[PDB]
Amino acid sequence: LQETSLAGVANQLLDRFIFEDQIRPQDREELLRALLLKHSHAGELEALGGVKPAVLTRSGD
Amino acid sequence: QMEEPAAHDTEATATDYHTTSHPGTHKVYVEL
Amino acid sequence: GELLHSLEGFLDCSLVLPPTDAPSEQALLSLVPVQRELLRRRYQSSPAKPDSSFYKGLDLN
Amino acid sequence: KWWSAVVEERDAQSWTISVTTPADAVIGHYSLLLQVSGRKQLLLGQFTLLFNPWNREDAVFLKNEAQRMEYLLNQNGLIYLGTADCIQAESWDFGQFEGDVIDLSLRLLSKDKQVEKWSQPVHVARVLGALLHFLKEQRVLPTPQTQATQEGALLNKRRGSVPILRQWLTGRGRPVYDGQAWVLAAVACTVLRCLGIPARVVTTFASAQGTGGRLLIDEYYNEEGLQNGEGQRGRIWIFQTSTECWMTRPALPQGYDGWQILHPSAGSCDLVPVRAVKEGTLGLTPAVSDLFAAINASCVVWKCCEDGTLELTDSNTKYVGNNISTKGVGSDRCEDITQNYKYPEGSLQEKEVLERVEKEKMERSPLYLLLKAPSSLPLRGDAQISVTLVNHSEQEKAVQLAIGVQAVHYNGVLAAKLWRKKLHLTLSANLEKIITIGLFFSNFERNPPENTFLRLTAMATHSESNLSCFAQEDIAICRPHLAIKMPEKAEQYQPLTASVSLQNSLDAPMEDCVISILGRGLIHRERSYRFRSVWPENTMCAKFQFTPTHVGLQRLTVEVDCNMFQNLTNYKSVTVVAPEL
Repeated sequence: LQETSLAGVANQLLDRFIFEDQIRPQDREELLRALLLKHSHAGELEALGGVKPAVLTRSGD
Repeated sequence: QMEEPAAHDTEATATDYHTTSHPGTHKVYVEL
Repeated sequence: GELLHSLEGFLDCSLVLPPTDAPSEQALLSLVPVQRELLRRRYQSSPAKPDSSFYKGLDLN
Repeated sequence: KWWSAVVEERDAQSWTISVTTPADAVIGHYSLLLQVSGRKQLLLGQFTLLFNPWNREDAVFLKNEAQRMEYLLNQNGLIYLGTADCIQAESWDFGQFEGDVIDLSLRLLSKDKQVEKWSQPVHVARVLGALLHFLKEQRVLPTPQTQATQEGALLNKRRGSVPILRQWLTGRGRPVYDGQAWVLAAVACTVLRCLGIPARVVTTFASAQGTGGRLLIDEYYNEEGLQNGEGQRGRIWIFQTSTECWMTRPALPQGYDGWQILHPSAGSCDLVPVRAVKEGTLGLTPAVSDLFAAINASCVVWKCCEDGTLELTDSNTKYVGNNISTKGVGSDRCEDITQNYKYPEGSLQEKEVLERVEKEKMERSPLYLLLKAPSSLPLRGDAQISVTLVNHSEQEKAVQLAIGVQAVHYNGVLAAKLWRKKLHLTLSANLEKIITIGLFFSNFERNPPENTFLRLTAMATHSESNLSCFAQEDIAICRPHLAIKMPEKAEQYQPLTASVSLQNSLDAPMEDCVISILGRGLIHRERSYRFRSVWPENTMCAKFQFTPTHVGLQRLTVEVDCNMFQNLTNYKSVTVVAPEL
């Protein structure tokens, strides 16, 4: 794949998923939005006060 | 009606996308 | 297909240790010869492709 | 002006050097090494050196800026095919900026052994042309004799110019058959653009190849109006492609800088200035005469008979080497550059040139007809043609009129016999007579091959005398139009929609309709989709959605295949801009 940014890679991967019926057409937006969030590291953890796992939702909450 | 088509997998012209450059050997650093 | 075949080869050369009541050190150290044999079976082939870089005639043999 | 190195910025721990390269250096893979007073050589890295049109002191230097972008930095080109009356554009992907193209080109060039001369583009271009012609002669297979319509979609589809180069150098891909042997110009242009020499592919319609240096072409026709036997030494091709290189000639007299036509000979190749071909200076390069003969020559037709004696006939003059066209700069419209090769017809300069060339080379009908035919024939359709006869005599006369329609390849190679018709006419008292007849696909003996053009011949034989009148025309087959709808501008990383429309103008429904879309910078690789049968009444319409990722001027190409026809392609361009900050 000829890309140099995460946005292009994500767009191409979502297009390929839609092509092969891996996901539904209306799930593209939420997955694309979730895949483009900020990527933290170990240093900021103390500034966040701890983390817990979460799960996506259609409504965005 | 202006309708969407269905997928159709075929390797008719796949061979036209195989590179000839040797990739080489590199170490990896994996992050999860 | 090549990635699937490589994954199958990866799964062929893995061994499972069931729950045994033996002491931990002895049970874990008993795996060295079997694992050595399995890895020797893993690295024996290492075939990828012949030297097909170019089919040149060069007009001068 | 020579190799040098100057320290631009100095720090406590780091140094910034600015290395310079002379304006005439050997191209290829380099290696940089460092020497300190005590220790041995140390390798720093590797780099590659290439020609550049941006330097005023270089042999290959283009003054204009748009020309630089069009002839060196572009990867999506157009090749013009078809007859001289209707020209069909085909979208080609040169792909000179791929990962492995430069390495393959340098490895192929490494079979020259005259390393010292790799600093001048003329030698490199000549060597590469000769090697590519040899590879084409070695690796191009003859077309299969068997008939296979089911697999016909896989023998004639082209995905660009890099797969062909890879298959020629390594022999690990789909081969190219004799039906498409004009791709050599595209491959050579791709390689030349990769090395940094501006190039362009031009197409000449009705070019008289074959004979070397002569100005006469002999054609033999049967009694019924067809061509008995197969083949000939020198025949008139439907079209021929040729690459051109922009550069300067230092070893030649002053006044020949510019475009050079790369002409390989069946090996050693060479390149010739255009102005030499225009003026007619045959003593400047061995290949000037061969190319001069191919642009302005005259043909004569011999009429065979059952007895076997060949008889000359009065034939209507046909034009040779006309309407030379290429891709326009900065747009997608064709431009004709036939004025750079020939003087205007019916002028003093052209006749002076012809008489001078003839002099230099010398050292070593009571009735007539004319034919009106359409410039194209709809697939599985019909069209009307007209033949008119005018006689000049005091007494009446009876004539034998024969009309033949037969297929031919792009290089004059016979394909099949399709239609023949003979009839009797009687003309009296100097009266003109017109005969209009129809031409249908339902009357053909068989189905014409995939990539062929029809030839229409008309012969009128006088009953009393032996001299007969002859005429011929070339017709191309046109296929249904494929419409693409899309906004002209799009934003990066946002969805984009394309609409595809097609109409069934044929007489039978289509089945197994498969359409593929691709494009560099818009989609990763090609994608294929299926459809339902389309009836002759209704139309087909489809929608696709994707997302651009790279900025600039891109385009997408779609392709349609079915049982009635194969490889129906179209293209559409778009401009995509960066997102707002």
